[PDB]
Amino acid sequence: SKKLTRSNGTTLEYSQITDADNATKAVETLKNSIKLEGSLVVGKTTVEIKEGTVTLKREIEKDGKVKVFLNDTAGSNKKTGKWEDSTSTLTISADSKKTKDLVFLTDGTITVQQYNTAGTSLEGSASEIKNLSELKNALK
Repeated sequence: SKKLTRSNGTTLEYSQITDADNATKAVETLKNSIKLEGSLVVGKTTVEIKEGTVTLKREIEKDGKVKVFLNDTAGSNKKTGKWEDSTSTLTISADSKKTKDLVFLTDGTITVQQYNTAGTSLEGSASEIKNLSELKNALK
């Protein structure tokens, strides 16, 4: 096994390794005990959490550092994501309207902030996601 503890205290753990460009098990633990699970294949680490038909995918190292993807297998009211590297922000949309931003802070926490009804501008304040259950709710 191989365990990496980041400066900010968050960790990445690889297990059941085969050649160390590929590992069958990979666990990332961010602040507030938000854990995502996945694997390492072809030197890229993919970690994820599922909620219903939605999958939040977090990919690490790909000549681009970190990429966050959203995948939704539902037909109607499908969520899609747009990742902004320079701001570490995942914008989630339901059909043609933006609905919220998820910001992954350098300190390892995650905030959520909603868009207005038109899906064009942010409103209110950003609030910290306190655990996995709250992250999953933001995917509903």
